[PDB]
Amino acid sequence: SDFDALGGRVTTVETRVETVNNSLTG
Amino acid sequence: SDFDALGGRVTTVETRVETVNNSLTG
Repeated sequence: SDFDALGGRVTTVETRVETVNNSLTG
Repeated sequence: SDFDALGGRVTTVETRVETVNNSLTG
């Protein structure tokens, strides 16, 4: 249905968590 | 269907990632 945008948001958050972790670890 | 709660959880995670990033950056 319309939860394709939900999947996109989930992917964005998945990448954002890793980005935050990597920047803070650096 | 019942994935409204899943959307709410996704929103909570979206806010939580930013909160963690901001606290740790501070």
